[PDB]
Amino acid sequence: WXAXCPA
Amino acid sequence: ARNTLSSRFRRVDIDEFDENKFVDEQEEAAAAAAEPGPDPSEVDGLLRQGDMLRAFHAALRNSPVNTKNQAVKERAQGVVLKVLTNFKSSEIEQAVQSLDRNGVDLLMKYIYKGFEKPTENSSAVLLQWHEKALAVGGLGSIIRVLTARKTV
Amino acid sequence: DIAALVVDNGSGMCKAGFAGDDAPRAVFPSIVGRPRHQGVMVGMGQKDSYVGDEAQSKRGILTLKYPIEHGIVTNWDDMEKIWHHTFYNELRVAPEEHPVLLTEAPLNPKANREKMTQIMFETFNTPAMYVAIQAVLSLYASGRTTGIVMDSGDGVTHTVPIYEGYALPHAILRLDLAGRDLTDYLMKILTERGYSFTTTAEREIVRDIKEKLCYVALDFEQEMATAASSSSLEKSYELPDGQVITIGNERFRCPEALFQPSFLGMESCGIHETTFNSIMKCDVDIRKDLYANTVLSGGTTMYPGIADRMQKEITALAPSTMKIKIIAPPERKYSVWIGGSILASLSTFQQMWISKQEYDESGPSIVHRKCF
Amino acid sequence: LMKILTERGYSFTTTAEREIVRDIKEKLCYVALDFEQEMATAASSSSLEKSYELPDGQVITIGNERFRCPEALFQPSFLGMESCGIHETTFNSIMKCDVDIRKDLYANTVLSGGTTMYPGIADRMQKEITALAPSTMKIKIIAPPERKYSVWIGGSILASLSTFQQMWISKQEYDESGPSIVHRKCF
Amino acid sequence: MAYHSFLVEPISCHAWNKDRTQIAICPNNHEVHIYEKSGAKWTKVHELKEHNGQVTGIDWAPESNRIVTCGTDRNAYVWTLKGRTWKPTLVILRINRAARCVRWAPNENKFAVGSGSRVISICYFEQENDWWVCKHIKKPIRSTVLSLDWHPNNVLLAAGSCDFKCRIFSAYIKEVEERPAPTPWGSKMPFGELMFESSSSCGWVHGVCFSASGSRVAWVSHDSTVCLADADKKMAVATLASETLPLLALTFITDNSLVAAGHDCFPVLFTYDAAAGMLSFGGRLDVPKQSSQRGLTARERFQNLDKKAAGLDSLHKNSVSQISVLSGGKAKCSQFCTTGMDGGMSIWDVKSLESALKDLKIK
Amino acid sequence: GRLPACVVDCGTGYTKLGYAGNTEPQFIIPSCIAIKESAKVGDQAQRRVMKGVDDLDFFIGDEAIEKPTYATKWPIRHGIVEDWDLMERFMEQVIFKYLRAEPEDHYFLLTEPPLNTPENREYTAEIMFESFNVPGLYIAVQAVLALAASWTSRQVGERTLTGTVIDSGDGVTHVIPVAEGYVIGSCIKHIPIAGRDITYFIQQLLRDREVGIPPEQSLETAKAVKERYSYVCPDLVKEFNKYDTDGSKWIKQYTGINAISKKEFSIDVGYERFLGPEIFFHPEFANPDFTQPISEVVDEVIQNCPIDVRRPLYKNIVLSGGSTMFRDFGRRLQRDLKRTVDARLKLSEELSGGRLKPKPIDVQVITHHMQRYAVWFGGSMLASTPEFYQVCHTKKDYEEIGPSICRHNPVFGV
Amino acid sequence: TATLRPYLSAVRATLQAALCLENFSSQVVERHNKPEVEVRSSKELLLQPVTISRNEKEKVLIEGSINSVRVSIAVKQADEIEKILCHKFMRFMMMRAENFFILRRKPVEGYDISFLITNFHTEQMYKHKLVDFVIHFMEEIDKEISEMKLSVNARARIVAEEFLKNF
Amino acid sequence: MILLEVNNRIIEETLALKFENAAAGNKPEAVEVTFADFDGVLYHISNPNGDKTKVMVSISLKFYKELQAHGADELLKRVYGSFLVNPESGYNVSLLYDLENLPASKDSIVHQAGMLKRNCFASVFEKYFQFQEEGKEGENRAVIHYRDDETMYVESKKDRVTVVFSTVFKDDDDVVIGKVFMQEFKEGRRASHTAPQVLFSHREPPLELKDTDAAVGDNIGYITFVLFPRHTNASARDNTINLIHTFRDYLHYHIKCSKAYIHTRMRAKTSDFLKVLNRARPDAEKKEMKTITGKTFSSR
Ligand SMILES: Nc1ncnc2c1ncn2[C@@H]1O[C@H](COP(=O)(O)OP(=O)(O)O)[C@@H](O)[C@H]1O
Ligand SMILES: Nc1ncnc2c1ncn2[C@@H]1O[C@H](COP(=O)(O)OP(=O)(O)O)[C@@H](O)[C@H]1O
Ligand SMILES: [Mg+2]
Ligand SMILES: [Mg+2]
Repeated sequence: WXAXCPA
Repeated sequence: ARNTLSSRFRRVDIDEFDENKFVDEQEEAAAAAAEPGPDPSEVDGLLRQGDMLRAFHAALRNSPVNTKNQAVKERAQGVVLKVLTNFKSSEIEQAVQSLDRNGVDLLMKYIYKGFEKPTENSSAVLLQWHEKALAVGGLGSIIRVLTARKTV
Repeated sequence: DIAALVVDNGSGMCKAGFAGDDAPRAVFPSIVGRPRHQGVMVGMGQKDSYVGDEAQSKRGILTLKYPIEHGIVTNWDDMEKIWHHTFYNELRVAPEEHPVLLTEAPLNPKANREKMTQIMFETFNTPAMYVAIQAVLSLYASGRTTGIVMDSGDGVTHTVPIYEGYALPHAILRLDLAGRDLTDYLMKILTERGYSFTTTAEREIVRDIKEKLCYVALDFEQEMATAASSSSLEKSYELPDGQVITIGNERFRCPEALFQPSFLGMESCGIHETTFNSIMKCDVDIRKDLYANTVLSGGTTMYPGIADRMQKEITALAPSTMKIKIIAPPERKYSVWIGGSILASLSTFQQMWISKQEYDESGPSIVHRKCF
Repeated sequence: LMKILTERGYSFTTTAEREIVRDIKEKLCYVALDFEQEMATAASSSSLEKSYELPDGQVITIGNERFRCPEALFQPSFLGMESCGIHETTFNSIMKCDVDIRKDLYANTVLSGGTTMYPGIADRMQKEITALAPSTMKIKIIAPPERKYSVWIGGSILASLSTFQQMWISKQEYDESGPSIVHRKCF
Repeated sequence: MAYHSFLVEPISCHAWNKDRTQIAICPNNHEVHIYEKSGAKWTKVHELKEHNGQVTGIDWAPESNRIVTCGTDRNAYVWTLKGRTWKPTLVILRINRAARCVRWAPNENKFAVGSGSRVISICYFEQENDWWVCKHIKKPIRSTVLSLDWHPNNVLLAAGSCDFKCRIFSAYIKEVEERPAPTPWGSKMPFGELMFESSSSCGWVHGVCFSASGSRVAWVSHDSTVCLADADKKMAVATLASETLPLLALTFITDNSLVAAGHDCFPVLFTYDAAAGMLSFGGRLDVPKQSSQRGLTARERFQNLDKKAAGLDSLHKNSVSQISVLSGGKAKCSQFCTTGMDGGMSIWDVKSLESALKDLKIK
Repeated sequence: GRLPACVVDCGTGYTKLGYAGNTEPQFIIPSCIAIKESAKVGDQAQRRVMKGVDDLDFFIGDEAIEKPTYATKWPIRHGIVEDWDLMERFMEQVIFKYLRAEPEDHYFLLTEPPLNTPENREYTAEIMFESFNVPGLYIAVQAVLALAASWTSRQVGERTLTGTVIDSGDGVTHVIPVAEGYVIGSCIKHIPIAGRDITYFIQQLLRDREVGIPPEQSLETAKAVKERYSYVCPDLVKEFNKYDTDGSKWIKQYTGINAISKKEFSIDVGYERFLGPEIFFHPEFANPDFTQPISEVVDEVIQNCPIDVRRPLYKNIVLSGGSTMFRDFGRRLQRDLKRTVDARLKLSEELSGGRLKPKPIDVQVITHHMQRYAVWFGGSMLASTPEFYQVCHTKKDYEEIGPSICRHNPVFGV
Repeated sequence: TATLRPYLSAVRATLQAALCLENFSSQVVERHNKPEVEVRSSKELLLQPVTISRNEKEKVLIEGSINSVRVSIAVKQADEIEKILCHKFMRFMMMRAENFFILRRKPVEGYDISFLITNFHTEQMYKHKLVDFVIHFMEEIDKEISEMKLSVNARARIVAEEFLKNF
Repeated sequence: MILLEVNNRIIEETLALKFENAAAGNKPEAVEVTFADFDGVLYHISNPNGDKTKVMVSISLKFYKELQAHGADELLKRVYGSFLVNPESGYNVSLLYDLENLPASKDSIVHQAGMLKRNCFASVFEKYFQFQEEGKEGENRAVIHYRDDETMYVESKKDRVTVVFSTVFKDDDDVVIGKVFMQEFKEGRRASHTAPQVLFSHREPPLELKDTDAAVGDNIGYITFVLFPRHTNASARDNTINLIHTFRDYLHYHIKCSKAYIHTRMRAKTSDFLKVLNRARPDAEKKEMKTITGKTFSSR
C-alpha cells in the first residue's frame, strides 16, 4: 500500500 | 571536382527499347478464342444450395489459364477465392484429397493469388488451404506456381 | 479456434490459459530473478533477467523478487515482464489476437486496475479485456449461484457473499494474510530447531516445505500436547544439498496462524471469524443459504483437514440449527482460473468486454464503469 | 621430502640437489588411500621400498617416505602449518556457496596442476570428501590425464574465441592510463 | 562405388577420359584440374591455366585425347597432350557473351558450344590453315543455351535453353563428314534446321539427353517436370510432374530408364513405358544414409557457444549439377558419376543400387 | 526571432563549442568522456547496456580528466569517430549542459576531416536529425574554415580568398588549397600523422632514457615536454652534435608534480626537443607507411591545382591547428618550399634555352593570432551569414530523403 | 510462437521452393555476374513474385530468379511506439550488412526489412541454415520489439521517480 | 547528469575571466558575446557604448509582459542591488558590472549572475508564494508564457498553489515518446513520502483553464502540480521554484536521452541476431595464424 502496510 | 558538361544522355534507358529482348509468346488459338473461365452464377447457386464440394469443383472446372484478358482472370480469381475462404476449417482436407495433381497445382496458384489482396479473415483460411495443399502436392506445386508464365 | 485468454495472475503463482478448457495451459511462479554476481566464462548465457520456472531452476545465483505483494502490484517493470513471458514464452500466442480476462482481489486500489487496463491496451494492444473479481470466478467454477466464497489466495484472503447472482458489495471482507505471510512465519519459527533460512532461494525451500509437510490442527492445544508428549508427529525433509531436517511441533503451527493472527502480531481475527462476520453482514433472510454453501478456494486452503477445522469453528460460532457445509472441491487450487475459462466462454458475456475503441474514447478510467 | 630423507641417511642440502629430490618425488611418491594402514604395512614388510639412482651412480632406497611426502597435502600439521588439508579446503569452499548449487558442485569437482598427478589422489580426494558431504550427494572427481597442462589448455581455448578480441588491453589504452588499467579490464 | 570430395567450393563441370582413369574438374575458378586415379586415392596430375574467367564447360574426347574448355571469357580452348604437358589451341567463337556448355561430337570431328549470346557454335578444324573455325545456329533461339547432347549419328544436336524450350537442331557440317542417313526426326537436314521444338512454356531446361539409339530425347525442367519426346510415335511427348525440387542433370542408363538428379542431392530413377507413352517415377536410387554424430570437445564446444550461441541424408550435401556415364554406354549402363556444388564426386553403381533396394526395378 | 546557430568543432584532442556570431569559442574542452567501466566479460555491444538510469552517469571535457575512479575514453581517433555510443553521449552533454541549447531552435555546423567516410556523415545526420531533431545541419571540412581566420591579423587590402591551408590537429594533418573561394577538393591531402603521434614518440623517447616519471602520467608529461621545450631544427645530425658537444646548454630540465603524493619529479629534456616536430619533415619516425615530408606534400598539392592559380597559392600558405605552433615551423617549411620552387624555376629556364628569367615565385607561410582555434572562428563566420541558412540540410530534406542527404563532400566527384 | 505457426510454415515452404539457385553470367553485359532480381535486366530469368500474408499488414514478398532471391518482410507494427522502434531496429540491422551476408542495406519500398540471397550464399553457406535464420527472425522480431517497448516504459518510470523524488 | 542545472556556464565563465583580468591589474579588453539558453532565452554580454570598463549582461525572455507587472521586480532588485540598470534596447533585463568598483569575494556576484534567468523566473513566481503565505484567498492567478506555444498557469489560494503546464512537443517521435513520458509521471509519487499532487490529462483541459488564455488543444498535455504549504514555505521554495522552472526542459532532455538509451539495446539485439545467422557459415578446416596487424605469422 502507500499508507499503512507496505504494498 | 564536378562535371560542367551535359550528362543528360546517360538518363535515357535504351535497353527498354532493345530488339533482342525476351517477349513471352502466346498461342494463336489461345489469343483468338478466349475462355471465359468458371460460370459465377452456377457457383452462387451451388453455394446457396449449401453443397461445398461441388461448388469447389465447379470453381476449378475451367480457368483462364490460356487467355490474356485481365477482367476474366480477376473475376475467376474472385469466384474461386469466394469458394475457398467460405469452407469450414474441417472439410478442407476432404476437398483437397478429391483433386488430381493438376487440380492441386492450380489450387496452389489460386491460393498464392489470394494472399496479395487479403481481407479480415481471408488469409487465415488461405493458410490452412496452403497447409493441406502442400501436404498433398509438396514443394513441386509451389515451384509450378513460381515458374508459371501466366497468372491465375 | 480464436478464444479469449484467461490469465489468473495471482500474487504468488501466475496461471494462464485459453478460454474453454478445464485446466490452465501454463502455471509458473510469478517471480523475477536477476543475477547478483559477475560472469567470468565467455559466451555462457549472459542475459539480463530470468522469469518463471527458469528463475526457480537457477535460483542459486539470482535474487528473486515478487512483483505482486498482498494482491497489489508494487513493481510494474516486473509485472510487464511477467505478462510478456506469459504471452510470448508460455502460451506462445500473439497478445493482440485474443481478448484477455484478468483477475483482481476485491477492495484494491483503483490505480491497480487502471494501470492494468493501461498496460493491456497501450503496451500489448489487446482488442478487448476485462478485470473480474476472483471470488466471483471461484463461485462460477463451483457451479452454483449462491454462497460465500472464501478465497484464501496465497497473497491475500477475501470473502465475497453472493445470493442468486447478486453480489453484496457491502459484505465483502479482505484480510491481508495468506501463503507468503505463513512462509515468513515458518522461516521465523524454524530457527527454534536451529535451521536458519535467510535468503530468497531459501524462502523457496521453505515454501516447498510448507506446501508438503504442514497441516492444520483440528484442535490446537490437543495437538500441541500430543507433539510435546510423544515424538510420533515429526517429519523429515531433505534440502537440495543432502541435509536432512526433522520438523515436529512446527508442522501445525504455521497454518494455525490463519486462525490466530495474534501469532503474527496482528490485531485481526482468524479466517473463520472473518467468514462468519462476512455472513452476519448480510441480511438475515438469506444467511441460511450462505451457511450451507461456504466455498473454499486458493492454494492456501489445500492444507489437509482445513475443511474440518473451518466447519468446527463456524458451527461453534453460528447458531445450532443451521446446516454448515464447507464446499471444498479437491481441485480448488485452480478454481479461480476454472471459472474464468467458463465466464470468458459464455455467449451472454461477449457484450461485456472493454473494447479497444471504448478505451480510446473514455481513457483508462472506463474499467470502473464496465468491470464491477 | 628433503627434510624426511635425512632420517633414512641421505642428505640433500644444496639448491642443485633440490632438483634431484623433485625428480625422486615426481617419479616415486604417491598418495596412500588409507594413511595409517599404509604406514603399518610399509613398516611391517619391505614391499613398498623403491630404489632410485642418483646422477653419479649411487642408488638410494626409500620406503615409508614415498607416501609421507604427498600426505602433507591432506594434513599440513606435518609442515607445522595450521591450515586445513586440500580436501577440507575444497569442502569448505563448496560449503561457502549457496545451498541450491552445492549438489551441482559436488558432481563437478575438477583437479589440475602438476601437483595433482600423484598416483591415487583422485580416489583419496573422493574418499575424503564423501566423508564430509551428506550421504546422498554424489561426489565426482573429474581428473583428466592431461591435468598438468589444463591451465594452459583452457588459455588457448580462451584466446582463440571471437569475443575475446574485445577484452584485450590494447597498447594504446595503456599508453594513456598506466598500469592501473589491469584492475579495470581484467578481474 | 565411393564418394570423394575434391574441394569445398562447387565443381562447375567434369570430364573423364576413355579408360576412366583421369578426371578433369573445375575448382570454381579459371583453372582446370586433372586428377588421376592412383589405387584408392586421387592425386592431381595437371593444372591447365589459360582462361580469364571461370570455366563452365569441359569435355574430354576419348579416342583422340583432346580436352575442350569453354569459360565466361567468351573463349574456347582445345588442349592436346604434348609429351607431358597440355598445350592449348584457341578457338574463335565470335560470341559477345559468356559461354555456358561444350560437347564433343561422337566422332570427335567437331564440338558444340552453347553460349549466353543466344547462339550455338559448331566448331570444327581447318587443316588447310590449322584453323579452328565455327558456324552459328541462332534462328529459333531466344536465350542462353544451357545443355547439349549429340545424336549418335553425329549430326543432330539436342539443346535446352532458358526460353523454356527444348530443341533438336541439325549440326551437319558439310566439310568434315558425309550427308547423314534419314532418321525418324526428319529427312531434310541442312545446317541450322529445326527438327523438334517442345511445347513447354514454363521453367528453364537444365538438361537434355538423347537415347542410346537416338530415337528418344529426354529433358528436365526447372518446372520440376521430366519429359521425354519419342520420335517413332510422331514425336509424342510424355511428361511427369514431380513433387520435389527441380532437376539439373539426367542420363540414359538403358533405352527405357533415366537417372536424374538435382536440387534434392540424391539420384532418382524414372522409367518409360512405350506401350502406353507415359513416364513412371521409378523411385529414389540412393538409400538414405544415417550420418554418424560426433561428441564435441571443450575447444569446439566453447568455439560454437561463443560464435553461434547434417540435415541431408545423401552423399552430396549440395545440389547435383552434372551426371555422366562412366562405363557401359547408354544402352546398358553400370556406373554413373555425379558432381555437384559441394565439390564432391560420387561414383555410383547400378548393380549395387539395384541390390540394396528390392522395390527398385529398372525397365 | 532567430537564435544564433550552434558551432561544435569536434577534433580528436580538443572540442570547441560556441554560438555563431562571436569571436572565439565559448568552450574548449578535451574530447574525452569519463564513464564507469569495470571488469566484465563479453562483447562491447553487450557490456554497454546499463540498467536503469546508469547510462547518464558520465562526464565530458575538463570534468572527465579529474575523475580518478572513472574510465576515460576518447571516442574520436584520427579525426574519424570510432565509437558512436560515446559520441552520442558526448554530443548530448555538449548540447544540454555546456551550450544549453534547445536543439530544435538552432542550426548546427559540425566539422570533419577530408577523408571522413560517408557512413560517418550518415550516422552524424541520423544522430542530429532523429535524436536531437535539429532544424538544419551543415558538415563543413575543417581546414577550409581555417582560411577565414587569418584576415583578423593581416593589414587591410591584402586579405585574399586564395591560399593553401595546412591544418595539423591532434589526430590528422590535412592540406587544402582554396582558390577564389572554391575548395579545390581533388587536390586535398590527408595524413593521419599529427600531434598525438608526436606525444607517443616523445613518451617512448622519455621512457627509454629517463627514470622517475610516474606511469599514470607518462603521457601527461610527454605533452608538457612537447608543448614547451620543442622547436624545429634546420639540420638533424648537426643538432645531435650540438647536443653532444655542449650538452650543458641544450639539455633542459622539466619539473613536474606526482599527483598522488604531491612530490616533485625532475627529468632531463634532451633530444626530444627537436625529434618531436621532426616527424613532420620525416613522417617515418612515427608511421613507417608514410615517407614524404610536409614541404613535398604541400608542393604536390599546389602543383596539382590549375596553372594560373599556382602563383597565388604559394603566396598565402596559412597554417592552422595546434601542432603548427612549433618555433620556426613556418620558417623551415618556407625554406624547403623556396628551395624546391627555385630549383624547378631554374630547371625550366635552362630547358627554355636561357633567354627569359621568370619572376621568382613568392613563398610565404602565414602565422596568425587565431591558429589554436582557427577552424572554429571560421565556422563562426560561415554560420553567422544569411546564406548559411540556404546551404544547410533542412529537417524536411532529411524527413524526405533520409540520412543519405549528408553523403557528399568536396573531396570526390559525382 | 503458436499464432504464427501456419504463416511461418507457408513462408518456409515457399522459401525452399525458391532458393534453388544456379550460377549464371549476365546476358546484357559482357562479363558481369550480377544478381538477376536486383538488375531486372532480363524478364525470362525472373519467377513470379509470391506474397504470403497473415493479415492485411504482415506479409512476406518473395521474388525469385535464376541466381538470386529477394525476401522482403513487412512486420507487425501495432501503434506509433512500435513503429518507431521497428524503424530504428531495422536500421541498426542494416548498419551491419556485411556481417549479415544475406542482408540488404536498404529495404524494398513498402517493406520493413529485405534479404538478398544470391547463389554464392547458397554455395558457400548452408542453405537450410539461411532458411532457419529468416524464419527465426520472423518468429522473434515481434517479441524483441515488445521488450524494447517495455524497456521504454521502464525508462519513463525511472525518470519520473528521479524527478519527483527531489521535491 | 540527471537533473538539469539552473546556472548558465557561459555567463559565469566570461564574468569570472573578466574579473580575474581586472583584479590582476591588466587593462580591460573588449567583450561582445551573444548566446542563448533554454525556452528561447537570449543573452548578450557587451560593453555600453564601447566603454571597455563596464560590462553589461542583458537577457531577453518569453514572459515579457508578466515581468513588467507591478511587483515582479522585488526579487531581482533584492538580489542584484545596484547592478540592476535599465534594459538594453531590444532586451528585457540588464545588469551592469563596473570593473573598477567590484567588491571583494568576486565568486558570489558571478554565482548570482549565472542564475539571471532563474532569478527573472523566480521573481515573477514568488508573487503567488507570497499571496499564499499572507493568508489571502482569491489572489491574482496568471499564465506565464514561458515558451512560445506552451504555457504555465499559476494560481494562488488560501492553502495551496496550483501550477498547470500546458505542454506540447515539436517533433513526431518526441510527441510519441512524450505521451509515454507524461502518462508515466504519476508513478513518481511512489519514490517519496512527500511529493506534490500531480495530475495528468490529455482528453480535456482542467477546470482551471476555462476563464483564461492558457494554450489548449487536442495535441496538448496538461500536468497539474498542487504545491502545498510544505513545498512553498520560506525554507523549501528555492528547490520548488528550481524544479517547477526546469520541469519542461528536464522532460525534453530525458526524452532525447531515451533514444540514445534504446540504441544500446538495439545494438545488443542486432549482435544476438548475428549470432543466430553465424550458424550458417560452415566452420573452416584450417585457418592461417596471423599477427595483431594481420600479416602472415612468419613462424610456426
Ligand atoms: N497443498 C498445499 N498445502 C499448503 N500450502 C500450499 C499448498 N499448495 C500451495 N500452497 C501455498 O499456497 C500458495 C498457492 O496459492 P495459489 O493458488 O498459487 O494463489 P496465488 O495465485 O495467489 O499464488 C503458495 O504460496 C503455496 O506455497
Ligand atoms: N603550443 C603547442 N605546441 C605544440 N603542440 C601543441 C601546442 N598546442 C597544442 N598542441 C598539440 O595539438 C593538439 C591539440 O591541438 P588541436 O588543434 O586542438 O587539435 P584537435 O583540434 O584535433 O584536437 C594536441 O595533441 C597538443 O599536444
Ligand atoms: Mg489465486
Ligand atoms: Mg582540429
